[PDB]
Amino acid sequence: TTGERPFSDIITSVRYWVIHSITIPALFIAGWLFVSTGLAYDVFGTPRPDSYYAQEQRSIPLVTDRFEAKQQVETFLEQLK
Amino acid sequence: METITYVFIFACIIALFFFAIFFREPPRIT
Amino acid sequence: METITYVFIFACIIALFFFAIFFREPPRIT
Amino acid sequence: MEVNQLGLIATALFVLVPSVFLIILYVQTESQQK
Amino acid sequence: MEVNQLGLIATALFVLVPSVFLIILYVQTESQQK
Amino acid sequence: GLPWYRVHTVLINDPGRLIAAHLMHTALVAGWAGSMALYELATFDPSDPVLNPMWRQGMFVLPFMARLGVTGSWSGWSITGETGIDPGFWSFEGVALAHIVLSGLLFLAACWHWVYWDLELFRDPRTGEPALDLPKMFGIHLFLAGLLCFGFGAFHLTGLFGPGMWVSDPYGLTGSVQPVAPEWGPDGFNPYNPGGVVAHHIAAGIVGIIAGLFHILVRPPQRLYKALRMGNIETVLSSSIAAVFFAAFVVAGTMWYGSATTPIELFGPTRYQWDSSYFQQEINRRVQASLASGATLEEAWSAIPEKLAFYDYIGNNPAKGGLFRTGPMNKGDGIAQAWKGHAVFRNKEGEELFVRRMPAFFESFPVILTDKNGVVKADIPFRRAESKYSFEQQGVTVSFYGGELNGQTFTDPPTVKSYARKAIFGEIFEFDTETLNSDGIFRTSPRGWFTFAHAVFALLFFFGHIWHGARTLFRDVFSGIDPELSPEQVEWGFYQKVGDVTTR
Amino acid sequence: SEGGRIPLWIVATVAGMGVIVIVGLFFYGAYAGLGSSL
Amino acid sequence: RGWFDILDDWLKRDRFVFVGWSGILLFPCAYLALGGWLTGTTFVTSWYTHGLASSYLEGCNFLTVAVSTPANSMGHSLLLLWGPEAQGDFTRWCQLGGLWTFIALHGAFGLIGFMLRQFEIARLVGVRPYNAIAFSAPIAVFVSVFLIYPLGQSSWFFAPSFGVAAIFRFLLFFQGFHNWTLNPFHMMGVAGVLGGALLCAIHGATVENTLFQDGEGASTFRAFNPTQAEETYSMVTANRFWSQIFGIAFSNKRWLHFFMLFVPVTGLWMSAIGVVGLALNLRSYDFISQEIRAAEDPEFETFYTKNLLLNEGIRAWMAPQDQPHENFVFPEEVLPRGNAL
Amino acid sequence: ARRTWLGDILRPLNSEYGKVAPGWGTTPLMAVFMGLFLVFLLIILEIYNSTLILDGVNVSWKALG
Amino acid sequence: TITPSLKGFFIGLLSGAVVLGLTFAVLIAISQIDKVQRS
Amino acid sequence: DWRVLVVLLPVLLAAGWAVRNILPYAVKQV
Amino acid sequence: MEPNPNRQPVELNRTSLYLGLLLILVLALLFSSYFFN
Amino acid sequence: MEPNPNRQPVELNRTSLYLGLLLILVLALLFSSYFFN
Amino acid sequence: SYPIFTVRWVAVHTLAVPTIFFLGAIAAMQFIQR
Ligand code: CLA
Ligand code: CLA
Ligand code: CLA
Ligand SMILES: C=Cc1c(C)c2cc3nc(c4c5[nH]c(cc6nc(cc1[nH]2)C(C)=C6CC)c(C)c5C(=O)[C@@H]4C(=O)OC)[C@@H](CCC(=O)OC/C=C(\C)CCC[C@H](C)CCC[C@H](C)CCCC(C)C)[C@@H]3C
Ligand SMILES: CCCCCCCCCCCCCCCC(=O)OC[C@H](COP(=O)(O)OC[C@@H](O)CO)OC(=O)CCCCCCCCCCCCCCC
Ligand SMILES: CC1=C(/C=C/C(C)=C/C=C/C(C)=C/C=C/C=C(C)/C=C/C=C(C)/C=C/C2=C(C)CCCC2(C)C)C(C)(C)CCC1
Ligand SMILES: CC1=C(/C=C/C(C)=C/C=C/C(C)=C/C=C/C=C(C)/C=C/C=C(C)/C=C/C2=C(C)CCCC2(C)C)C(C)(C)CCC1
Ligand SMILES: CCCCCCCCCCCCO[C@@H]1O[C@H](CO)[C@@H](O[C@H]2O[C@H](CO)[C@@H](O)[C@H](O)[C@H]2O)[C@H](O)[C@H]1O
Ligand SMILES: CCCCCCCS[C@@H]1O[C@H](CO)[C@@H](O)[C@H](O)[C@H]1O
Ligand SMILES: [Ca+2]
Ligand SMILES: [Ca+2]
Ligand SMILES: [Fe+2]
Ligand SMILES: [Mg+2]
Repeated sequence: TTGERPFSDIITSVRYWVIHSITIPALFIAGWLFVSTGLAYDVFGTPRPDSYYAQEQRSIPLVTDRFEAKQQVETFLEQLK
Repeated sequence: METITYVFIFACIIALFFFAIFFREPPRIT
Repeated sequence: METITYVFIFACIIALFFFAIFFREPPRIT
Repeated sequence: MEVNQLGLIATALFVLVPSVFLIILYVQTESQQK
Repeated sequence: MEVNQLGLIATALFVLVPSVFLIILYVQTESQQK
Repeated sequence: GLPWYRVHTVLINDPGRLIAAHLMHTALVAGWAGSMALYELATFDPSDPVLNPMWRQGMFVLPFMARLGVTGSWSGWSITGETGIDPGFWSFEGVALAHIVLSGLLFLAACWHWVYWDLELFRDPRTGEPALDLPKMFGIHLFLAGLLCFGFGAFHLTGLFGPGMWVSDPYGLTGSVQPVAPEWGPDGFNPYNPGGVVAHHIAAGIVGIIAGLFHILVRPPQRLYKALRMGNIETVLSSSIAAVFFAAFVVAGTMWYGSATTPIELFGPTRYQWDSSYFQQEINRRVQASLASGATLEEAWSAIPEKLAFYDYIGNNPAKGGLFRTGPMNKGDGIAQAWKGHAVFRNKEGEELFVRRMPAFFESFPVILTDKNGVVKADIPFRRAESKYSFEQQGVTVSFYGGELNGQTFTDPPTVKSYARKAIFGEIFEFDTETLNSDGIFRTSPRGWFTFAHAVFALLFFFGHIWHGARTLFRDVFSGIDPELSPEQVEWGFYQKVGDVTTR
Repeated sequence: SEGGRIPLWIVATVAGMGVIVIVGLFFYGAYAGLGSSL
Repeated sequence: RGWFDILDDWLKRDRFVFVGWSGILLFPCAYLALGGWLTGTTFVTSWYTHGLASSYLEGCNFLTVAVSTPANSMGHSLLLLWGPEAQGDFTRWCQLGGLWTFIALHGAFGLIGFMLRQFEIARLVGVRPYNAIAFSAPIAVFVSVFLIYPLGQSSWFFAPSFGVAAIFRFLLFFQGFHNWTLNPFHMMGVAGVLGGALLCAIHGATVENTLFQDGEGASTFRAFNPTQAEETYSMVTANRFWSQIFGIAFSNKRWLHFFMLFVPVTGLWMSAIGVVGLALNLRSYDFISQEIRAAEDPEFETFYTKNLLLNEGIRAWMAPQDQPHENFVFPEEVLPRGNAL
Repeated sequence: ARRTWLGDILRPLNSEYGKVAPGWGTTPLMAVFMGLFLVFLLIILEIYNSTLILDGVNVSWKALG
Repeated sequence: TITPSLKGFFIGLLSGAVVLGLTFAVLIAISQIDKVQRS
Repeated sequence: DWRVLVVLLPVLLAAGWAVRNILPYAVKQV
Repeated sequence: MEPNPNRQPVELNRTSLYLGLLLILVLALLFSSYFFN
Repeated sequence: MEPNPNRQPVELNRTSLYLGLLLILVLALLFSSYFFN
Repeated sequence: SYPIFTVRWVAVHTLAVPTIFFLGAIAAMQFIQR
């Protein structure tokens, strides 16, 4: 042993579950809402299903310039009107 | 020469199998 | 490669002169 | 076939040099005082 | 020049095989006791 | 007895014989350099620096002689295509001879240090045991390295007392050896600025001198002496091996991406110049400038240097080779003889069509022709039954401008197709494939072979470093662990601090 | 609180069932909505 | 016993998870590489770099998610968050493929950290550092495949992307473009991995089937004490068995276990050398004699020429979508195809 | 062991084996230089990598003619 | 002249120094507090 | 952004709750 | 000349001879096709 | 197995090695022109 | 008799906290429709 309390003890203790029957569902629900609110899309810049192409476009918005790549992506996004 | 080389190396390997097996240094218990 | 061979063999012979002279088995009187 | 002409000498030395190295070490090991 | 294409390996093995035979014999002699 | 892979360990406590072995290694390396230069001189064709330069001929040490200013032969030629030049003693031949003689002398020295191994100099005056004071030795050697580095920068490269170094224009057309002044502003750290190589050797030299003196005069801290085992020569082996694989990765990198020290006239163009169409862009610029000055198409393309056109050809791309495709580039596509001139393709409507170039990734590539907007206009079809774009259907012609085929036009589909096929490689050249029995398969240049060997050797020397570092730090147990190793040392919680018995 | 109050076998069973549920959900999602090919 | 030594004391405490000086490098870099992979595969697209969906958020599954390499136009940019490309924008940085360089670089330093951990613990416990030494093979592989290989090529784009199906693609690409299976260094790699697997299997099974009866139980695991002095299985019986079955047999345990280190480690190192060659397209792609014969003689066929036809198919059919920066348009009529298919 | 003229000359240069400075000595200073050296490499790498872009420093063949 | 990427480099440098500094401040502090007991 | 507060309200409510429940033992430990 | 105290005998037992020859011969069987090309 | 009493150790002294090598190398230097032809 | 907030505790939670958050997200994702 290395001094920490055995996991067997902890996870079969009442207090552990008083704490975690709150903290685990809270986290789960938080992640859920991170998706359902749509925040994930905006944080990571991921296309929603209607934002991969403009309506009559069929050309991938591939980044082609290293140093003005940011401006490129921005223009691409504006192109979705 | 290529064929001769390939078959020659193979033949040497088979001979090696023979010596490694029947003319190995015998394992001896201590 | 012929030239390289001739010169190689020659070079080895000179090397051999060096060892045969300076690294000979020393003669010893009984 | 139009194979590389150095292929033969290459394979021959590739085998013979190190094999000969090992044979020399082995034989001089055997001959050491038992 | 248009030399025989086996001249190289012939010469190489001509040198190496008996040279190596002798080197083996010599080294196993030195490694014998006394 | 010693196992075969340890025979050389007998040198560890024999400074004299270690120095002998090192002398012998150095003799062998100088001897290799001499031999290699002699062989290259026995095979090098100096008659055409434009289309048959050294990097087409599998020359590996000739470009390193050239880089530092050896450009002439005693026989009278120079690598820049001059004649009637007197190089003095320091021709290619002189350098080779110098290395051979050096090799001989190192050999003899090695014999001396092997026989007279038991010099008092190698003995610790107090204990009588063999001993080398590695920290002070490091000071001395670092001081000397410093001096040499500084002098190389300050006298050789500057042309102050020396030839200088190889420099060229941004398109490797007019390279030569020149004195180079140091660059002390930030552009000095630009790899394509030679002034930075100069400034580097001057400043790093001075730093090496100062640091060297420091390491001669100041002893190691006891804590570092102990931590790095500075009484043990293998520690130096480990850190040296580390420094060396660092340096090898660096030279691999600057060889592959290019720098002031890896000129394309000496090693060949880079792959990235093909990727970005560097040369094609410059050629187009020149041709355009010509037309705008009132020149005809034929005149404009005829004004393009063959050397420039030859850079714009994928057969000189170092990324087109094979691991076992051996020898010079000439053995592949052949010895280049002449530019055929620039091929312009047109369809029956007289639209100019452009052949899609082969990327380096592809061993084979289709033949596709588009207009100036990338719209497919013609191709060579695989399946014919539903072909729409065949050269026959589209009436594709090819007209040449500049080069040997200048002013000519071809209309028979086979000829047109042959030329399109060559157009996927960039500019088109006539090759002599007979002299060397060339087989038509691309081989890499010295840029490629150097990069490969040195990235590989670097990677292997990483393992070398790991192994010898381990041997150094675990010297006490490399024959086995303590036969009386207390179970409590490796048990859990017996000691507060792992392997610290004073923490029970 | 004191350790051992809740039987480890119950904890294991419940945990396992949760795992099967969440993975079951993910396999449900392979057939519905995004990624369903439909 | 100054601050350095107090710190050393604390770093080397015998706790559930050992920390060490090496833990300072290892844990943040390993955590950031893992977390970066999970973040990317959960939430992050590859639309702007590859024209691919690559996250759970977009509808990918475990097999198809990846953190993909950056656009080819990024070249070999470190692609730092504060670099000239992303310019501090986290979202753009994700869209440009910043997470790929993030994961590879933090990962590389994490591997350094872990190998340092192997040295540190071996030194503290009093064993020889052969575990770390063995770990040099994973290092060689990671550095050759994820760093040197793309560095030799045009850009990070042609490095492997961090994903199951993405890796599968990496494999198929290497067959089609490099004829990698033909490469003797890869072959040595295969021999080391399959040979390693064989040694694992055969040694485990042999030990398990030459056990001494050291208990009364029919389930024989309990009849072993970790502290015991005696061999738990019969090396002599093992040796006679394999001698009579296979002709040769181990007789030295030390050699046996060294050999078990040596085979897979060497295999991986060789494979590394090959990939370093492929960084420059220095391939074992062809046999020149084969091609001279086949070119002149339309009835000459071997499995080698057969496989090249396969490679040609792979390149032509995969390149336009696999290499979108090239803007390949290969009209129907130029696609290589056999009859009917 | 054998004395020689040159040997006798160089003897002092190899006579201080194992001699150290007490404790940590100049390790802090060394650390500083190490730090600086790291930053130095970081710079040249980033310059070569086009991650760090400086006025008058065009990292291309077209740097100077 | 300080270009945007030189400024970005200073930010990177600074951020790294902050991460490492906070790391060692906290490690040294905790080590100071919870000492190993010797006899 | 209201979404970050609506999303990271469960996380901070969890942190606050467990802080509330473990506070005495944490103070006793510290 | 006085004898050098650092000398050691060298050994290669028979099993090492066999392993070594196997390595060499098999490496040759593998690489020869590429040498012929 | 009873050891064979007919066995005998073999020797090649250094001078014999030098003579032999000389013989081989000089023979080779002589015949190689004819091998290349 | 046992501490609560240890190196192990931290390690464990640096893995476990994000894992549950993430699983919540992926769960939510299973009901996204194009
Ligand atoms: C730094 C190393 C190096 C590099 C980069 C070069 C580069 C070059 N050489 Mg030079 N050369 C070198 C060292 C080098 N040389 C040395 C040391 C010699 C003395 C032998 C020579 C003698 C020489 C000659 C005679 C010639 C060249 C030629 C050339 C050119 C053609 C290269 C070629 O075809 O390679 C081909 C490379 C290979 C086929 C790769 C071999 C890979 C090996 C076999 C792998 C070994 C595997 C190993 C057994 C695995 C063990 C596993 C185990 C651990 C378990 C090229 C510019 C040619 C030229 O064009 O001259 C003008 C030429 O004719 N070189
Ligand atoms: C500066 C370079 C250098 C030096 C001076 C040494 C020196 C040593 N090594 Mg280290 N090592 C190095 C780099 C170096 N190594 C590298 C790069 C690796 C990874 C490949 C290693 C991996 C290594 C291992 C695994 C071991 C050593 C061992 C040793 C010791 C015994 C060597 C011996 O007797 O071999 C005898 C070798 C032979 C009789 C024949 C070797 C034939 C080789 C494999 C093929 C042909 C090589 C060819 C001629 C090389 C040409 C030059 C090359 C640069 C291209 C000796 C101190 C041994 C040791 O520590 O013992 C205590 C040991 O076990 N080394
Ligand atoms: C020891 C652990 C460790 C290591 C080795 C790394 C290493 C790396 N990180 Mg990571 N990172 C870490 C922990 C670590 N990180 C932690 C804990 C976090 C959470 C904050 C991050 C968050 C993070 C992000 C968001 C990013 C990185 C990135 C990187 C890469 C670029 C770093 C760089 O250029 O620094 C430069 C700084 C140094 C090297 C510090 C040295 C400072 C010297 C020694 C002292 C001098 C300082 C001086 C006094 C300050 C003067 C400032 C003045 C000029 C204004 C590099 C691979 C980047 C990346 O991966 O891009 C793809 C990136 O975007 N890291
Ligand atoms: C794909 C094959 C493969 C995997 C996944 C793998 C994994 C592992 N090997 C380890 C060890 C070893 N492997 C060894 C020999 C081998 N290992 C091999 C092949 C593998 N080894 C082979 C073929 C050999 C024979 C030579 C040895 C000798 C060891 C060890 O000593 C060590 C161990 O302890 O094993 C029990 C462990 C190191 C843990 C660590 O570094 O933590 C730190 C984690 C870090 C630093 C993060 C690294 C980040 C990586 C480099 C990039 C990011 C990867 C993403 C997070 C995931 C992407 C997933 C997609 C690709 C699908 C880990 C379990
Ligand atoms: C009972 C389940 C069996 C599962 C299939 C067989 C697994 C073991 C077979 C390996 C043979 C190796 C060569 C002989 C090696 C050998 O000689 O074994 C020896 C070893 C010890 O033998 P013992 O005599 O001690 O015990 C076996 C019997 O004698 C009864 O006590 O055998 C076992 O441990 C049996 C294990 C049964 C339980 C194992 C379950 C493991 C697999 C679970 C499923 C995993 C699927 C993963 C898919 C994602
Ligand atoms: C004595 C004398 C002399 C002489 C000298 C001489 C003559 C020398 C020579 C020398 C020489 C002449 C040398 C050479 C050397 C060489 C070498 C050393 C090589 C090596 C190689 C290698 C090592 C390789 C390897 C490989 C292969 C084979 C394959 C591929 C891969 C590799 C690369 C690895 C004089 C008169 C001067 C004076 C003094 C005396
Ligand atoms: C990137 C980045 C970062 C980081 C972040 C992080 C660090 C994160 C982490 C994260 C995490 C850490 C996450 C996690 C997740 C997890 C998950 C998502 C899991 C899942 C799982 C599962 C799904 C399972 C499955 C299975 C298996 C595996 C086997 C058994 C059976 C089963 C099927 C159950 C920072 C900010 C620094 C900066 C920026 C960038
Ligand atoms: C063309 C490629 C050919 C490759 C050739 C490679 C050459 C290899 C040379 C190996 C040198 C062998 O080195 C040889 O070692 C043995 C022991 O091992 C030494 O032998 C010494 O040890 C033994 C054992 O204690 C004593 O019995 C013996 O009396 C003593 O002299 C020899 O004095 C030495 O000459
Ligand atoms: C070992 C061979 C020594 C041969 C020496 C020949 C000297 S040659 C001499 O060298 C000078 C310096 O380069 C030149 O200036 C001069 O033109 C040249 O003739
Ligand atoms: Ca022909
Ligand atoms: Ca819809
Ligand atoms: Fe075992
Ligand atoms: Mg779904």
